[PDB]
Amino acid sequence: CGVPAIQPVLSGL
Amino acid sequence: ANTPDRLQQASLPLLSNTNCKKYWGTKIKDAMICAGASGVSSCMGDSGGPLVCKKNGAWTLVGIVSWGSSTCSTSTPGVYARVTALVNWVQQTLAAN
Amino acid sequence: SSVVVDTNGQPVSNGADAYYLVPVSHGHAGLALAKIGNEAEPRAVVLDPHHRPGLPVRFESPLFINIIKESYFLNIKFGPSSSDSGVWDVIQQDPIGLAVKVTDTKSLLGPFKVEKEGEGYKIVYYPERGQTGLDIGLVHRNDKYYLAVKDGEPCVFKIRKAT
Amino acid sequence: IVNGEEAVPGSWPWQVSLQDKTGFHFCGGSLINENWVVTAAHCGVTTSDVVVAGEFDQGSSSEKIQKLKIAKVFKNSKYNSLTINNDITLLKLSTAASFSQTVSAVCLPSASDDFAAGTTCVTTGWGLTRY
Repeated sequence: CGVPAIQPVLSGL
Repeated sequence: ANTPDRLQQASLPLLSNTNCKKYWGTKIKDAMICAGASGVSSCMGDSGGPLVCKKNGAWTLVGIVSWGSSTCSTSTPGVYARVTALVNWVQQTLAAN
Repeated sequence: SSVVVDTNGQPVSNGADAYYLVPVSHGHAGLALAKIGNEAEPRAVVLDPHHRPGLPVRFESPLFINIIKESYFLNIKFGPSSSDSGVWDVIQQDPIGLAVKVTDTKSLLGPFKVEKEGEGYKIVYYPERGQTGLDIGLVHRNDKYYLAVKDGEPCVFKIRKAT
Repeated sequence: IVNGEEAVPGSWPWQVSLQDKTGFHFCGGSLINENWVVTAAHCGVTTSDVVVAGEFDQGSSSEKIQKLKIAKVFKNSKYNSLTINNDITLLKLSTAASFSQTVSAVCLPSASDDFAAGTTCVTTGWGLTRY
Protein backbone atom coordinates (compact mmCIF):
# COMPACT_ATOMS: atom_id res chain seq x y z
CA CYS A 1 0.00 0.00 0.00
CA GLY A 2 0.90 3.69 -0.37
CA VAL A 3 3.81 3.28 -2.87
CA PRO A 4 2.56 4.26 -6.34
CA ALA A 5 4.15 2.40 -9.30
CA ILE A 6 4.17 5.91 -10.93
CA GLN A 7 5.76 8.19 -8.26
CA PRO A 8 3.91 11.49 -7.72
CA VAL A 9 5.90 14.69 -8.45
CA LEU A 10 4.94 17.75 -6.34
CA SER A 11 6.25 21.32 -6.98
CA GLY A 12 8.60 22.54 -4.20
CA LEU A 13 9.02 18.81 -3.30
CA ALA B 1 -16.78 28.18 -11.30
CA ASN B 2 -14.23 25.98 -13.27
CA THR B 3 -14.39 22.07 -13.07
CA PRO B 4 -11.10 20.39 -14.14
CA ASP B 5 -10.99 17.39 -16.52
CA ARG B 6 -7.53 16.41 -15.15
CA LEU B 7 -6.83 15.15 -11.59
CA GLN B 8 -5.38 17.98 -9.38
CA GLN B 9 -3.03 17.80 -6.35
CA ALA B 10 -1.92 20.38 -3.73
CA SER B 11 0.56 20.15 -0.84
CA LEU B 12 -0.72 21.75 2.38
CA PRO B 13 0.11 21.70 6.12
CA LEU B 14 -1.89 20.03 8.92
CA LEU B 15 -3.15 22.24 11.79
CA SER B 16 -3.72 21.46 15.47
CA ASN B 17 -7.47 21.33 16.37
CA THR B 18 -6.81 24.22 18.84
CA ASN B 19 -5.40 26.42 16.01
CA CYS B 20 -8.28 25.32 13.68
CA LYS B 21 -10.84 26.65 16.26
CA LYS B 22 -9.51 30.22 15.50
CA TYR B 23 -11.26 29.80 12.09
CA TRP B 24 -14.25 27.49 12.81
CA GLY B 25 -14.78 27.56 16.62
CA THR B 26 -16.77 24.78 18.33
CA LYS B 27 -17.58 23.14 14.91
CA ILE B 28 -14.12 21.40 15.17
CA LYS B 29 -14.54 17.97 16.87
CA ASP B 30 -11.99 15.29 17.89
CA ALA B 31 -12.84 13.23 14.72
CA MET B 32 -11.90 16.18 12.43
CA ILE B 33 -8.44 17.37 11.25
CA CYS B 34 -7.83 20.73 9.54
CA ALA B 35 -5.31 21.36 6.76
CA GLY B 36 -4.47 24.32 4.51
CA ALA B 37 -5.15 28.08 4.96
CA SER B 38 -1.75 28.06 3.12
CA GLY B 39 -2.78 29.50 -0.33
CA VAL B 40 -4.58 26.30 -1.53
CA SER B 41 -8.06 24.85 -0.79
CA SER B 42 -10.13 21.69 -1.31
CA CYS B 43 -13.32 22.72 -3.20
CA MET B 44 -16.76 21.46 -4.40
CA GLY B 45 -16.33 17.97 -5.97
CA ASP B 46 -13.23 17.08 -3.81
CA SER B 47 -15.50 15.68 -0.97
CA GLY B 48 -14.78 12.01 -0.07
CA GLY B 49 -11.26 12.10 -1.54
CA PRO B 50 -7.95 11.72 0.31
CA LEU B 51 -5.62 13.79 2.50
CA VAL B 52 -2.40 11.70 2.53
CA CYS B 53 0.85 12.09 4.56
CA LYS B 54 4.04 10.02 4.25
CA LYS B 55 4.70 7.57 7.12
CA ASN B 56 7.71 5.19 6.78
CA GLY B 57 8.08 5.88 3.01
CA ALA B 58 4.35 5.11 2.25
CA TRP B 59 1.37 7.44 1.62
CA THR B 60 -1.14 7.06 4.49
CA LEU B 61 -4.77 8.27 4.57
CA VAL B 62 -4.85 10.90 7.34
CA GLY B 63 -8.03 12.70 6.23
CA ILE B 64 -11.16 12.47 4.08
CA VAL B 65 -12.17 15.71 2.32
CA SER B 66 -15.25 16.91 4.28
CA TRP B 67 -16.23 20.65 4.61
CA GLY B 68 -15.02 24.29 4.85
CA SER B 69 -15.24 27.76 3.27
CA SER B 70 -18.35 28.28 1.07
CA THR B 71 -15.91 30.22 -1.26
CA CYS B 72 -12.99 27.70 -1.00
CA SER B 73 -10.96 30.55 0.58
CA THR B 74 -7.20 29.75 0.41
CA SER B 75 -6.63 31.64 3.76
CA THR B 76 -9.13 29.39 5.67
CA PRO B 77 -8.30 25.72 6.53
CA GLY B 78 -10.28 22.85 5.04
CA VAL B 79 -11.85 20.36 7.47
CA TYR B 80 -11.24 16.62 6.91
CA ALA B 81 -12.54 13.48 8.68
CA ARG B 82 -9.67 12.34 10.98
CA VAL B 83 -8.91 8.75 9.89
CA THR B 84 -6.96 7.85 13.12
CA ALA B 85 -10.25 8.49 15.04
CA LEU B 86 -12.25 6.27 12.60
CA VAL B 87 -9.81 3.48 11.64
CA ASN B 88 -10.81 1.06 14.50
CA TRP B 89 -14.36 1.23 12.95
CA VAL B 90 -12.89 0.69 9.40
CA GLN B 91 -10.92 -2.41 10.49
CA GLN B 92 -13.87 -3.98 12.41
CA THR B 93 -16.15 -3.32 9.35
CA LEU B 94 -13.67 -5.05 6.97
CA ALA B 95 -13.09 -7.95 9.41
CA ALA B 96 -16.89 -8.58 9.82
CA ASN B 97 -17.59 -8.33 6.04
CA SER C 1 -30.98 12.07 1.21
CA SER C 2 -31.95 11.91 -2.56
CA VAL C 3 -30.15 14.22 -5.01
CA VAL C 4 -32.17 17.44 -5.66
CA VAL C 5 -32.66 17.77 -9.47
CA ASP C 6 -33.63 20.64 -11.84
CA THR C 7 -36.33 20.57 -14.55
CA ASN C 8 -33.78 18.88 -16.91
CA GLY C 9 -33.24 16.05 -14.33
CA GLN C 10 -29.67 17.39 -13.68
CA PRO C 11 -28.34 17.67 -10.09
CA VAL C 12 -28.67 21.15 -8.53
CA SER C 13 -25.16 22.55 -7.89
CA ASN C 14 -23.71 23.68 -4.52
CA GLY C 15 -23.52 27.47 -5.09
CA ALA C 16 -22.00 27.42 -8.65
CA ASP C 17 -25.27 27.89 -10.70
CA ALA C 18 -28.46 29.90 -10.05
CA TYR C 19 -32.01 28.46 -10.34
CA TYR C 20 -35.56 29.84 -10.68
CA LEU C 21 -38.00 28.44 -8.12
CA VAL C 22 -41.14 27.96 -10.31
CA PRO C 23 -44.35 27.48 -8.31
CA VAL C 24 -46.48 24.51 -9.56
CA SER C 25 -49.67 26.51 -8.56
CA HIS C 26 -49.98 30.36 -8.34
CA GLY C 27 -49.55 30.10 -12.14
CA HIS C 28 -46.76 32.31 -13.54
CA ALA C 29 -45.80 34.12 -10.26
CA GLY C 30 -42.02 34.69 -9.64
CA LEU C 31 -39.74 35.49 -6.64
CA ALA C 32 -39.24 39.20 -5.79
CA LEU C 33 -38.29 41.46 -2.82
CA ALA C 34 -41.12 43.63 -1.32
CA LYS C 35 -41.70 45.97 1.69
CA ILE C 36 -43.72 44.79 4.73
CA GLY C 37 -45.15 47.96 6.40
CA ASN C 38 -42.84 50.77 5.15
CA GLU C 39 -39.17 49.98 5.80
CA ALA C 40 -36.44 51.81 3.81
CA GLU C 41 -35.66 48.71 1.63
CA PRO C 42 -37.83 45.85 0.24
CA ARG C 43 -36.47 42.79 2.17
CA ALA C 44 -39.51 40.40 2.26
CA VAL C 45 -39.36 37.41 -0.12
CA VAL C 46 -42.60 37.18 -2.16
CA LEU C 47 -44.07 35.55 -5.26
CA ASP C 48 -45.21 38.50 -7.42
CA PRO C 49 -47.83 37.65 -10.13
CA HIS C 50 -46.31 40.49 -12.29
CA HIS C 51 -42.80 38.79 -12.34
CA ARG C 52 -41.75 35.83 -14.54
CA PRO C 53 -39.55 34.01 -14.08
CA GLY C 54 -38.45 35.95 -10.91
CA LEU C 55 -35.12 36.42 -9.08
CA PRO C 56 -32.99 33.24 -9.26
CA VAL C 57 -31.43 31.70 -6.12
CA ARG C 58 -28.24 29.78 -5.26
CA PHE C 59 -28.13 26.91 -2.72
CA GLU C 60 -25.03 26.82 -0.43
CA SER C 61 -23.64 23.95 1.72
CA PRO C 62 -20.23 24.06 3.49
CA LEU C 63 -19.71 20.38 2.40
CA PHE C 64 -17.06 20.17 -0.39
CA ILE C 65 -19.63 18.41 -2.69
CA ASN C 66 -20.76 19.81 -6.09
CA ILE C 67 -24.49 18.80 -5.68
CA ILE C 68 -27.38 19.33 -3.20
CA LYS C 69 -29.10 16.40 -1.44
CA GLU C 70 -32.41 16.63 0.49
CA SER C 71 -30.58 15.93 3.83
CA TYR C 72 -28.25 19.01 3.54
CA PHE C 73 -28.76 22.17 5.65
CA LEU C 74 -28.58 25.08 3.13
CA ASN C 75 -28.24 28.84 2.85
CA ILE C 76 -30.49 30.20 0.04
CA LYS C 77 -29.56 33.55 -1.53
CA PHE C 78 -30.43 35.97 -4.34
CA GLY C 79 -27.74 37.45 -6.63
CA PRO C 80 -24.25 36.26 -7.71
CA SER C 81 -21.87 34.03 -5.63
CA SER C 82 -19.74 37.19 -4.89
CA SER C 83 -22.65 39.00 -3.04
CA ASP C 84 -24.11 38.16 0.43
CA SER C 85 -26.72 41.00 0.41
CA GLY C 86 -29.48 38.50 -0.59
CA VAL C 87 -29.31 35.66 2.11
CA TRP C 88 -32.69 34.18 3.29
CA ASP C 89 -33.74 33.92 6.94
CA VAL C 90 -37.02 33.70 8.89
CA ILE C 91 -37.91 36.86 10.89
CA GLN C 92 -40.97 37.63 13.09
CA GLN C 93 -42.97 40.27 11.08
CA ASP C 94 -46.62 41.44 11.47
CA PRO C 95 -48.91 40.89 9.76
CA ILE C 96 -47.17 37.97 7.91
CA GLY C 97 -45.91 35.99 10.94
CA LEU C 98 -42.58 34.14 10.52
CA ALA C 99 -41.68 35.84 7.19
CA VAL C 100 -38.85 34.84 4.81
CA LYS C 101 -36.62 37.97 4.47
CA VAL C 102 -33.07 38.76 3.18
CA THR C 103 -30.55 39.52 5.95
CA ASP C 104 -26.96 40.97 5.92
CA THR C 105 -25.63 37.97 8.01
CA LYS C 106 -24.99 34.22 7.19
CA SER C 107 -24.39 31.13 9.51
CA LEU C 108 -22.14 28.09 8.46
CA LEU C 109 -25.14 25.73 8.47
CA GLY C 110 -28.16 27.53 6.97
CA PRO C 111 -31.66 26.83 8.34
CA PHE C 112 -33.28 25.44 5.14
CA LYS C 113 -33.60 22.07 3.44
CA VAL C 114 -35.11 21.32 0.00
CA GLU C 115 -37.49 18.29 0.35
CA LYS C 116 -39.43 16.35 -2.33
CA GLU C 117 -43.20 17.22 -2.29
CA GLY C 118 -45.86 16.38 -4.94
CA GLU C 119 -44.47 17.09 -8.45
CA GLY C 120 -41.49 19.13 -7.11
CA TYR C 121 -39.89 20.45 -3.93
CA LYS C 122 -40.75 22.55 -0.88
CA ILE C 123 -38.49 24.66 1.32
CA VAL C 124 -38.43 23.48 4.97
CA TYR C 125 -37.19 25.68 7.84
CA TYR C 126 -35.32 24.18 10.87
CA PRO C 127 -35.20 26.80 13.68
CA GLU C 128 -33.50 24.03 15.78
CA ARG C 129 -31.60 21.60 13.52
CA GLY C 130 -32.20 18.29 15.48
CA GLN C 131 -35.95 19.16 15.94
CA THR C 132 -38.79 18.98 13.34
CA GLY C 133 -38.79 21.25 10.23
CA LEU C 134 -41.61 23.71 9.34
CA ASP C 135 -42.93 23.99 5.74
CA ILE C 136 -42.52 27.36 3.97
CA GLY C 137 -45.88 28.47 2.50
CA LEU C 138 -47.54 31.72 1.35
CA VAL C 139 -49.51 34.54 3.05
CA HIS C 140 -51.53 36.55 0.46
CA ARG C 141 -51.45 40.39 1.10
CA ASN C 142 -50.93 43.60 -0.96
CA ASP C 143 -51.33 41.69 -4.35
CA LYS C 144 -48.24 39.50 -3.41
CA TYR C 145 -47.71 36.04 -1.78
CA TYR C 146 -45.27 36.54 1.14
CA LEU C 147 -43.09 33.47 1.78
CA ALA C 148 -43.71 32.48 5.43
CA VAL C 149 -43.71 29.49 7.83
CA LYS C 150 -47.06 27.71 7.17
CA ASP C 151 -46.53 24.20 8.50
CA GLY C 152 -48.54 21.58 6.58
CA GLU C 153 -49.27 24.04 3.68
CA PRO C 154 -46.00 24.10 1.69
CA CYS C 155 -45.49 26.12 -1.54
CA VAL C 156 -44.43 23.45 -4.14
CA PHE C 157 -41.71 24.53 -6.64
CA LYS C 158 -39.89 23.04 -9.65
CA ILE C 159 -36.24 24.09 -9.89
CA ARG C 160 -35.18 25.54 -13.28
CA LYS C 161 -31.51 26.20 -14.01
CA ALA C 162 -30.83 29.84 -15.10
CA THR C 163 -28.86 29.71 -18.43
CA ILE D 1 -8.66 22.09 -5.62
CA VAL D 2 -7.98 25.89 -5.80
CA ASN D 3 -4.32 26.88 -6.61
CA GLY D 4 -3.21 23.24 -6.98
CA GLU D 5 -1.54 21.68 -10.04
CA GLU D 6 -2.22 18.82 -12.46
CA ALA D 7 -0.97 15.44 -11.06
CA VAL D 8 1.37 13.11 -12.93
CA PRO D 9 -1.11 10.76 -14.67
CA GLY D 10 -1.69 7.60 -12.58
CA SER D 11 0.50 8.83 -9.64
CA TRP D 12 -2.41 8.74 -7.07
CA PRO D 13 -3.62 5.25 -7.96
CA TRP D 14 -6.06 4.94 -4.98
CA GLN D 15 -8.02 8.04 -6.13
CA VAL D 16 -11.46 7.01 -7.47
CA SER D 17 -14.34 9.11 -8.90
CA LEU D 18 -17.84 8.34 -7.52
CA GLN D 19 -20.27 8.78 -10.44
CA ASP D 20 -24.00 8.39 -10.59
CA LYS D 21 -25.42 6.00 -13.20
CA THR D 22 -25.80 8.96 -15.74
CA GLY D 23 -22.02 9.69 -15.57
CA PHE D 24 -21.76 12.82 -13.33
CA HIS D 25 -18.88 12.91 -10.83
CA PHE D 26 -20.14 13.97 -7.35
CA CYS D 27 -17.42 12.73 -4.86
CA GLY D 28 -13.90 11.28 -4.54
CA GLY D 29 -12.81 8.13 -2.67
CA SER D 30 -9.70 6.03 -1.93
CA LEU D 31 -9.14 2.31 -2.54
CA ILE D 32 -7.82 0.63 0.63
CA ASN D 33 -7.75 -2.86 -1.05
CA GLU D 34 -9.21 -4.60 -4.18
CA ASN D 35 -12.72 -4.85 -2.56
CA TRP D 36 -13.12 -1.63 -0.47
CA VAL D 37 -13.27 2.19 -0.97
CA VAL D 38 -13.17 4.85 1.82
CA THR D 39 -15.27 7.98 1.13
CA ALA D 40 -17.26 10.63 3.07
CA ALA D 41 -20.60 9.80 4.77
CA HIS D 42 -22.17 13.09 3.48
CA CYS D 43 -21.64 11.89 -0.14
CA GLY D 44 -24.72 9.61 0.37
CA VAL D 45 -23.37 6.91 -2.01
CA THR D 46 -25.91 4.19 -3.04
CA THR D 47 -25.46 0.74 -4.60
CA SER D 48 -26.63 2.41 -7.96
CA ASP D 49 -23.54 4.67 -8.04
CA VAL D 50 -20.32 3.59 -9.87
CA VAL D 51 -16.71 3.59 -8.58
CA VAL D 52 -14.41 4.74 -11.43
CA ALA D 53 -10.79 3.64 -10.91
CA GLY D 54 -7.64 4.48 -12.95
CA GLU D 55 -8.87 7.86 -14.23
CA PHE D 56 -6.65 10.93 -14.91
CA ASP D 57 -8.56 12.95 -17.56
CA GLN D 58 -12.38 12.69 -17.16
CA GLY D 59 -12.68 14.10 -20.73
CA SER D 60 -10.58 11.20 -22.25
CA SER D 61 -12.31 8.20 -23.96
CA SER D 62 -8.96 6.30 -24.30
CA GLU D 63 -7.74 5.71 -20.66
CA LYS D 64 -7.78 2.14 -19.23
CA ILE D 65 -10.43 2.79 -16.55
CA GLN D 66 -12.37 0.33 -14.40
CA LYS D 67 -16.10 0.99 -13.74
CA LEU D 68 -16.75 -0.93 -10.49
CA LYS D 69 -20.20 -1.80 -9.06
CA ILE D 70 -21.01 -1.44 -5.35
CA ALA D 71 -22.37 -4.45 -3.37
CA LYS D 72 -23.07 -2.63 -0.09
CA VAL D 73 -22.63 0.77 1.60
CA PHE D 74 -21.47 0.96 5.26
CA LYS D 75 -22.07 4.51 6.58
CA ASN D 76 -20.51 5.06 10.07
CA SER D 77 -23.61 5.05 12.43
CA LYS D 78 -21.91 7.82 14.54
CA TYR D 79 -22.06 10.13 11.50
CA ASN D 80 -23.87 13.27 12.66
CA SER D 81 -25.58 15.25 9.82
CA LEU D 82 -25.91 18.40 12.11
CA THR D 83 -22.19 18.58 13.14
CA ILE D 84 -20.72 16.67 10.08
CA ASN D 85 -18.64 14.67 12.59
CA ASN D 86 -17.45 11.07 11.89
CA ASP D 87 -17.80 11.79 8.12
CA ILE D 88 -16.84 8.31 6.74
CA THR D 89 -18.46 5.58 4.62
CA LEU D 90 -17.00 2.26 3.37
CA LEU D 91 -18.10 0.91 -0.04
CA LYS D 92 -17.80 -2.87 -0.52
CA LEU D 93 -17.32 -3.51 -4.28
CA SER D 94 -19.35 -6.28 -6.02
CA THR D 95 -16.70 -6.28 -8.83
CA ALA D 96 -13.15 -6.20 -7.32
CA ALA D 97 -10.61 -3.66 -8.66
CA SER D 98 -7.80 -5.22 -10.78
CA PHE D 99 -4.67 -3.59 -9.28
CA SER D 100 -2.21 -2.24 -11.89
CA GLN D 101 0.38 0.58 -12.31
CA THR D 102 -2.56 3.11 -12.17
CA VAL D 103 -4.90 1.26 -9.68
CA SER D 104 -3.72 0.37 -6.15
CA ALA D 105 -4.34 0.96 -2.42
CA VAL D 106 -3.52 3.75 0.09
CA CYS D 107 -2.23 2.69 3.53
CA LEU D 108 -4.47 3.16 6.59
CA PRO D 109 -2.96 4.56 9.81
CA SER D 110 -2.88 2.96 13.25
CA ALA D 111 -5.30 4.65 15.70
CA SER D 112 -2.16 5.72 17.77
CA ASP D 113 -0.34 7.40 14.81
CA ASP D 114 0.79 11.05 15.33
CA PHE D 115 0.50 13.32 12.25
CA ALA D 116 1.95 16.50 13.81
CA ALA D 117 0.66 20.03 13.20
CA GLY D 118 2.77 21.66 10.43
CA THR D 119 3.43 18.37 8.55
CA THR D 120 3.22 18.88 4.75
CA CYS D 121 0.57 16.49 3.36
CA VAL D 122 -1.23 16.25 0.00
CA THR D 123 -4.87 16.24 -1.13
CA THR D 124 -6.12 15.28 -4.62
CA GLY D 125 -9.36 15.38 -6.61
CA TRP D 126 -11.43 16.83 -9.50
CA GLY D 127 -13.12 19.56 -7.36
CA LEU D 128 -13.51 23.12 -8.68
CA THR D 129 -10.22 25.04 -9.37
CA ARG D 130 -12.20 28.35 -8.93
CA TYR D 131 -15.44 28.99 -6.95
